[PDB]
Amino acid sequence: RFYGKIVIKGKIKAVTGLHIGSNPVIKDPHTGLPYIPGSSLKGRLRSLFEILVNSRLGEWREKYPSLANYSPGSCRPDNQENCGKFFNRKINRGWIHVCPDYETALACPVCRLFGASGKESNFPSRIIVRDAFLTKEWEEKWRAGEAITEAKIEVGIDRVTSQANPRTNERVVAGAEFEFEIIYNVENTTHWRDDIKNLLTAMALLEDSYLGGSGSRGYGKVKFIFDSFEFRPLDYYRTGKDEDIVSIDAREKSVSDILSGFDSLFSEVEGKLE
Amino acid sequence: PKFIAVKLIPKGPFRDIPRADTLFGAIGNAISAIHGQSAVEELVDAFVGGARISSAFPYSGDTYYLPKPLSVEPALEGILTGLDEEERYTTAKRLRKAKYLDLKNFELALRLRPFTIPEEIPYARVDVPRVVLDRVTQDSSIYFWEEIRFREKSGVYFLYSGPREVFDGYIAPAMRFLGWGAGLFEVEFHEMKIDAPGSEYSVTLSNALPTKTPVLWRLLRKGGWSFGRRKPRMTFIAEGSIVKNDPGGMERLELGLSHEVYVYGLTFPLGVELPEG
Amino acid sequence: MEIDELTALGGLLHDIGKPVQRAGLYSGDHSTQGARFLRDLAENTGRAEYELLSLFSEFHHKGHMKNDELMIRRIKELSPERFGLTMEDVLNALWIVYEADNLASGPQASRPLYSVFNPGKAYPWAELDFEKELPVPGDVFSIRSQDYRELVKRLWEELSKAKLRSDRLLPVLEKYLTFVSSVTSEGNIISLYDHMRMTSAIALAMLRAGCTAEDVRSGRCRKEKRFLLIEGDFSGIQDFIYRVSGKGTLKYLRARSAYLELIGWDVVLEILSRLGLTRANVVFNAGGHFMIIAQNTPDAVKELEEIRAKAVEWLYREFESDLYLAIEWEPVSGREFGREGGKNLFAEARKRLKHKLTVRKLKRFGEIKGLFEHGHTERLAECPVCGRELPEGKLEPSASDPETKVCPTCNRLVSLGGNLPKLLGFGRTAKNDAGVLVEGPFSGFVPYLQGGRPVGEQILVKNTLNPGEIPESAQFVPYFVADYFKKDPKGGVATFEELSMASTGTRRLGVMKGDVDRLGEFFSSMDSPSKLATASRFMDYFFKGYIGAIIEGKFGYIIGDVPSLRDWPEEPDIVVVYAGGDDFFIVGAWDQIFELAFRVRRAFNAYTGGKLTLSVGLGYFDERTPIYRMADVVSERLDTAKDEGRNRVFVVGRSRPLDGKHKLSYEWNHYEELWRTYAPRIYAGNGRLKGKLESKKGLLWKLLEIRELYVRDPNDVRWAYLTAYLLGRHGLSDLFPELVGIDTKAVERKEPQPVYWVDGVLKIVLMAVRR
Ligand SMILES: Nc1ncnc2c1ncn2[C@@H]1O[C@H](COP(=O)(O)OP(=O)(O)OP(=O)(O)O)[C@@H](O)[C@H]1O
Repeated sequence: RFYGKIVIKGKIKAVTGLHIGSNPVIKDPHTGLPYIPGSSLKGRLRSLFEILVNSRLGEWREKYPSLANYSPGSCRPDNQENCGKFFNRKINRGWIHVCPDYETALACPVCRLFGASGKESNFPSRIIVRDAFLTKEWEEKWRAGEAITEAKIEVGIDRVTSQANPRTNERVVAGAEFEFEIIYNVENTTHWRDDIKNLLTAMALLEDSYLGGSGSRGYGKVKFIFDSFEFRPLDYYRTGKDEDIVSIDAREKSVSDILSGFDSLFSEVEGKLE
Repeated sequence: PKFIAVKLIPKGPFRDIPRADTLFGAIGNAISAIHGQSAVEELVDAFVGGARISSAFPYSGDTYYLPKPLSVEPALEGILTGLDEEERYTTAKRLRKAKYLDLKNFELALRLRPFTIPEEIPYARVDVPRVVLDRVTQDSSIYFWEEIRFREKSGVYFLYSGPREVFDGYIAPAMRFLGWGAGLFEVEFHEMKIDAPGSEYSVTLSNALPTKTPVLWRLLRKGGWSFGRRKPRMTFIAEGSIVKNDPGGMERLELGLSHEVYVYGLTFPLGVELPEG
Repeated sequence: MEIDELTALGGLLHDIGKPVQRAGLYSGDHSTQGARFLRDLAENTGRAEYELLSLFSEFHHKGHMKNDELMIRRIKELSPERFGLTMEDVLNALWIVYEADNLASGPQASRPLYSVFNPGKAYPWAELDFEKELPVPGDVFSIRSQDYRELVKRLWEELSKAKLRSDRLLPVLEKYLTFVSSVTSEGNIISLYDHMRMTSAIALAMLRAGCTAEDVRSGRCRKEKRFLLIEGDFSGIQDFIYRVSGKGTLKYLRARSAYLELIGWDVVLEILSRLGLTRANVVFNAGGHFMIIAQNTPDAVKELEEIRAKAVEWLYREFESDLYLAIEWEPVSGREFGREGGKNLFAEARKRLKHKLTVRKLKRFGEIKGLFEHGHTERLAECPVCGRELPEGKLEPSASDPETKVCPTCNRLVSLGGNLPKLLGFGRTAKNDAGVLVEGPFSGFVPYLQGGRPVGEQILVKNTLNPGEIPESAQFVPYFVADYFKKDPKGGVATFEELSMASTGTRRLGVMKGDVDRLGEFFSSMDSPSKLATASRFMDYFFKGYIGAIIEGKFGYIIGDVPSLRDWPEEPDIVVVYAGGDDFFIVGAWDQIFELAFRVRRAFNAYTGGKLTLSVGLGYFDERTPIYRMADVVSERLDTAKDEGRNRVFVVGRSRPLDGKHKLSYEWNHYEELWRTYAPRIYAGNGRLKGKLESKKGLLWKLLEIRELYVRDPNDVRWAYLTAYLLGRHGLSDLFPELVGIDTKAVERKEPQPVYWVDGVLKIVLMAVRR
């Protein structure tokens, strides 16, 4: 079935800039602008969430029942796939979490919200992280110059000669809204509440950890100011003149949006529910 | 022929230009999502059996680009006699980099007239070196997986030569259903006109699976996993060649799933008068 | 010796008297001196067929065809029934070779050969030894007759031990008579060897036509359409050598590049041996394009249709639709081989055949009875290495980590690459013999290594003309390949990770892809088979034999000051992937790829005398970048430098505005001027910056940040100001006098500003001294 496509639309302010690299330079597609690639947003948004359930696997264990045969760890000591520690998927050097079957990944709370592949599994990610693309304040700011990037130089200071060395970084300018969006499929309506609560949990792991490259020394510190929770149930596509949910927008802090107004926002979408 | 167009305003990168059959796959999954399980292309069999999809280029402005009438490649030197005797090399601009043309250089790129090639092509086939990360530690693993990237005001479109009842019943709801990030999609309908002379032999405007009738045609090979098990190679005519000895090359049933996937390739005409052959 | 073994030699030695005549051995014409040179050679090798070839030397300074009743007297005095011939069966072939010499084209002795590209300049006499100093067209010098005498003596040395068949007389005369002038006249750009080749070709075609002296003496053979121009194009070469994923290494790429030329030579040799024609009936075979002058019977068309259907079906079954062969023939007349009535009948016939070839290459794979059919088979999976991409489970994992299943073609090809340094040649045998490594459309190949002795009646020997240690049963077929590659510590082919470690600067891989410019128009201007043969063979010898000379460090006396990123070493880090026909594609370390581009361009500017040019795209990638992206980048870059001025290099992908005034490419006289201007001021040798910019090495990085303002808008004027704001802060007042003041000279004629062009000189230094 399909009763889906929730649109979280918003703006992400990089309070100290970003360094989604590619001198290391930011991703610059066709106009010279930078942009958050939606790959990096989904990727960091799953690393934080996967390490959250790595800590919390032994205690949920009844909710999300397929996340019980793991017993936390990485399978880098015993160099094999399918080892029950938490996560195998040896790509070239790394070890990420992907459930190796569809029947399991209908229940793993990380894996059923960003998908599964490998051999004979093929789970779709249930989410579409649109690349964020520099909302129209900073586009018109860019047209008169304003230097949308910022070359920032660090050094490797020694302690026996106290020498140094240029390691330039060229990060995005601190303070820039990016027109952030999230599209989410709402298959399996009984999963949905905990699912978007989990996505908001992973987004709330951001604003307190690093996006974008050489973090933990600056360079991250992003802020989602997301305006419009929407809905596109089954009548926005066969029609679309009217009849879709538009939620409250202005000052929705994500550490307060997560439940202190969410069930006041959930129950309107319970009004359609079909 | 007053066939309408569907302009797809992107918001970012695509994986590839959708190759005139992958839309009919995507239309199939769209009407598989909406309308239950039996209003899907089994029900739309006799409705695409008189109406075609036939994808084409981006536009870069509003200039709706169109691929090539491939019946100018034989007698290109018969076209460009008006130029000076250094016309060869403009033929190499109109043979080797012959990719896409403006409409005004397409109503007369056929019908044996001296067209002019454009150069404002909205391609950035860039080499985006994506993801490298392990959940605990380093990962080196630069795996490329390049994608296409557009201009500032551009976007793909495609055509529709069919009755508008069938358009607004299946495809036009589906063209707003489509809107990892590369599915960036805003739909804006339109109409269009093409001069299109007498219909002896003329263009297909799609990727094409013909009924055994070869006339001056680039060959293609299109894979496609299409719900898991790898689809076969399914040799195709490329975008815009000339098979008009009464086409109607039917869609091909496949195997691998519970319900069959069946691949597009049925074409719709235009107007060309080709020199000889 | 039958009539064809007589005729193909008599068309090959009908002008053998001209190197003897200008060397001073006897008196008379070039006819009697050649027969007098030959008439002692029959008493040397014992075979009395050389005395019979003296009759084919006995044609010119004519009026002997009024003396024809005395010509039967001179024939009967040699008894041609000693080899199974009659009088008229020799006389007919004599008149055939007389007619054929008039179908090769429409004074002072020492006049040299004029070069085919610039008809003014000329070569000294040299030898086709690619491990030596190689000719360049210089000013018009009289060829010293003692060098002709040394040529005659070495011909006497190398004609006795050579066999009396065409397969040995072809490379022996090609080694010595290549650069000798055929006709000593001004503007004669026709080689002696190519005139001999086309004469033997047209003579064997007219012998297999059925025309005799009853038809030659009437002058009817020029009007009767008794010939066939058979051209064949390999369409899809770029999608065959290069569509290779990241698992494919450089050994496998060079193996595919050899494999394509092997398939081409198999089709050419099958058309040669199924018609009855020697290697003289091939005008050129290069770049997958070949042209054959053949006879015109109702059955030869049937043989060609059988060959075409066979080769196209083998290509479609083996490599699904990624390598098509278009073999189209046009029945031409003898009138269409010359310049008659002012117009160019040969170029018009070739243009008609090329139009038929383009019509064919549109209808690609037009002869497959089940091409467009349904009902595809089961259990199909593409291999990761090739894009052959439709076997069944036949594909076999080997020659690597044996868990990745792999097609048998690329199973054989890495094994070919493991023998590729020590390979001496191939042997064209039947497809089901011992040691058959690769197949073809008709014939398998046995890799002739450094000790073996294979035979399949044809031996494809690489890069040489001396056959040496191969038996006297097989047909010795030479073929040239630009072969140079950096050997590893073992001796094998270095990979990309083995090559880019020798990069003076950043670790990046340099990839170069070129083309000769406006060459298709250059071959619609030659109005003889002789001129086409010379103008194709001299072009192909550059991109198949000269490349290994320029990479090895030779030709320094005319190359001179190219952009020198470093010292040019003894063994470069340069691996030639595929150089042939016109184009050339070379990977390696980028610091030597860069120098190789300008070395190739300036040596080619010397080699054609400036009448031709070459476009070159360049690219720098990571060592782990897939080769198909590594070729699709430089193909787009070569096409962009092709479109925007036709004679231009693409050094590095730069940012530009969108107005049509800023061109991405570079003229060579622009870029070499710029590297003569801005590089020795700011860059020292061997990866170290200049002593003024020492310890202030972040200065040149700031100029690109300056130049980005000019990139974002051309009309503003901030760039020339902030350049002086940078250069004043470090004292370097003089290093950029062009960048500080906006030049009115460029804005007069709507040319871009002088800060647009300097960054292509900056970044290549910035990649050179990065760490
Ligand atoms: N060594 C060669 N000998 C004979 N013919 C050649 C050779 N190299 C290339 N050709 C011919 O050149 C043709 C294609 O060359 P190419 O397209 O580069 O010509 P061009 O005039 O340079 O065109 P462009 O400038 O568009 O590249 C082929 O048909 C091929 O037959």
